[PDB]
Parts: sequence; structure tokens; C-alpha cells
Amino acid sequence: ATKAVAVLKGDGPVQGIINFEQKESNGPVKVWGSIKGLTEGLHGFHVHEEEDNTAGCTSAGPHFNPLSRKHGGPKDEERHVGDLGNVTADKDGVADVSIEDSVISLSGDHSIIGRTLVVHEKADDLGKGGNEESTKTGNAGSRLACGKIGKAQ
Ligand SMILES: [Cu+2]
Ligand SMILES: [Zn+2]
Repeated sequence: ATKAVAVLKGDGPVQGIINFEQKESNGPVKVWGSIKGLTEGLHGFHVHEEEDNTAGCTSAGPHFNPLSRKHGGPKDEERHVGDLGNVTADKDGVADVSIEDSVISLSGDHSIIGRTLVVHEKADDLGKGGNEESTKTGNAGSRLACGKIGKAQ
């Protein structure tokens, strides 16, 4: 219903618990979470396509894409869909997240369970670098930790 969780983890010590609450069917999805064990400062953060998390987040795909849009974030509109941009981490390597998005829904029609977030090392460039990985991921970093959105209720 309203709630889902994503256990971000990888090989690295970076692990995080994301939480989703949709307080309605068409209302925004309040995302909040804590990632623990990355470097400080801005970390690119977005939704990827994977779902077949059979063994682990090996071949986590590019950013989930509805039709065709480049990469972006909270500057451009030519953002894939799951492009949140980037989030700040404290010096201990703890990134807090607490915001509300209108671009997805875990309740109602599309019920976006399963989806694989990936947390990146460096800040999302907003795909301004002007190379494939800028336009694909915003040159954000080689997929530090990731998981899948599991229904909570
Ligand atoms: Cu990403
Ligand atoms: Zn993107």
C-alpha cells in the first residue's frame, strides 16, 4: 500500500535503508532514508532498472527510461524519470534523505515496487559533462550500493 522499503547494499561498506510512504494513491511519494559508509558531500542518487536481483546488484542497468529523455535532475526537464539528482553526506559518510517526489507511485496504477535504486560515489553532473556517461548517469560513479524496492505495506 502506502509503504515500501529498499535495502541499499553492495560490496563496499556503503549500505542504506530507504523508506517510501505514499499517503494517497495519486499523492506524492515521501522518500526518506539513511545511507551509511560512503564519502562525504554530494552523491548522485536515482532509480535504475534491474529487478532480477538474483545474486546481487551486478549488472544494474542505466536509469529507468519511459520513452526517450536524456539524463538530468532538478535543473533540466530532459531527465530520464528516476533522476533525483544528488544528496549530501556528512563526514562520517552518513547521507540522510527526506523529501517528497511527484514522478512515481508505489500505490495506485503503476505500483512501482521491485525498482532498483543505486547510490553513486560522486555528485550527479546533471548530464552536462557531454559524454555518454554524463547523458546516461551524470558521470556520478560506478554504482557503489543498490538494492530493490520491497513492499512494506
Ligand atoms: Cu543512479
Ligand atoms: Zn538519469
